[PDB]
Amino acid sequence: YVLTQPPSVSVAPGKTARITCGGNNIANKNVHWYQQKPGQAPVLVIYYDDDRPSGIPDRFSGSNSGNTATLTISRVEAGDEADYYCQVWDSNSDHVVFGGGTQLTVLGQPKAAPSVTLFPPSSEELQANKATLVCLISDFYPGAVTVAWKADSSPVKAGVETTTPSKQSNNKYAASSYLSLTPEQWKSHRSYSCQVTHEGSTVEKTVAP
Amino acid sequence: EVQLVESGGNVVQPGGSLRLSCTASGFSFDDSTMHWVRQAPGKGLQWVSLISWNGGRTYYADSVKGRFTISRDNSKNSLYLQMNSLKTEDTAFYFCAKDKGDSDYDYNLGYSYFYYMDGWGKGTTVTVSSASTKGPSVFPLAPGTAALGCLVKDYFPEPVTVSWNSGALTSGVHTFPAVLQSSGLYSLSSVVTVPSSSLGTQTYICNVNHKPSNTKVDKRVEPK
Repeated sequence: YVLTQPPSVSVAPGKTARITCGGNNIANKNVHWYQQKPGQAPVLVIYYDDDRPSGIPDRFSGSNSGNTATLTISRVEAGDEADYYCQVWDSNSDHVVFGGGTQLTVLGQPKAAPSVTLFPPSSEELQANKATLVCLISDFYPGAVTVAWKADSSPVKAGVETTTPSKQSNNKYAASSYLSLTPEQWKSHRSYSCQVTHEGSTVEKTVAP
Repeated sequence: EVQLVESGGNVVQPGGSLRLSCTASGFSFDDSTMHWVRQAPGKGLQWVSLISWNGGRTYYADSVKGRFTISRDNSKNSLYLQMNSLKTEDTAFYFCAKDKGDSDYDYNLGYSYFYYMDGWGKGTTVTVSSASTKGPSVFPLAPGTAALGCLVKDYFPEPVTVSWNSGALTSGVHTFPAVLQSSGLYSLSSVVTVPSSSLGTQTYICNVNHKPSNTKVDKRVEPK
């Protein structure tokens, strides 16, 4: 049995938020929703479709119909940011089934643009017969980027890594992206370029041997 | 009032085994079914298995079948999970959950149970890799502002900490998450943005500390 959830949603402090969790004749199933904040342990917010534990604010509510059950949060606050999972129990395969999850992003900051800084293979690392290009994207909002490396126009995927946005000290976001080459490969090409995409924009820096 | 303190997990090699424990307290352990759920680093929750208040019914997630085994000892407030023929895939966080047991009982219509977890623990970490503990190589990332830092690459396992001028410099410092190589080794970075006018008059030293190896590297970062 499959439970399809949306990656993320965004709302403003005040407006309400919807979250979709749907599967064939899901009404036959008792849906349950869990709130897992970064680090801590998950928490039941809504079970048995509508029923709600004490301690959970009236700002929570459940629905279930056709091929989609929904979770609604109103008067959204700041401390409401987290990941939300819908869960049900299957009977024809004795399975408990979870969903992909959804990030709730409460906008309380004026969205900003990235700051890319591209480091080239250090003097030492090369003497070690190694080569690592380090891209550094910082001070952006909200935390959602898209990096892509290219060598002389032609795209490059083989041998890349990238971290996930993490909230800095000034609450803004930041990320990392490493490309690993052999000194031979670093010499052949004439230039390598780190390309970041943030909500349409495409800030780019480039370094050459 | 309610508590759930998992324990037992460590670093295991592909093929090895491990047995996790779960201490309950704050409620009648005997009147509740228990759950094992895992969650890969930054990934979604996944259901492993469950066990009824006695043992009358226990199911395994399709993937962990033939390799994992669940068990409990109501007299000791404890839940158990044995993990054999381990795989790198099985690496993740692990939680023991509590379920009321709710159900509708019919003797001639059929028994139908309902499963929802209303009590979670913080969990214990499981790492499955064929790498051997190792210290990190620390290369210098040198530069109205400018950014410089360290490139702590190739180490195992987590974690590694970083600082500057012995924790003296904090403003503008941001230590990053660790990425995972295709070799099974970790790597990361530590950038510190500073006024590009006060260079040549102030030193910047990257203090690294990988404790599962007792290593401590100190790099000074200067302009090129």
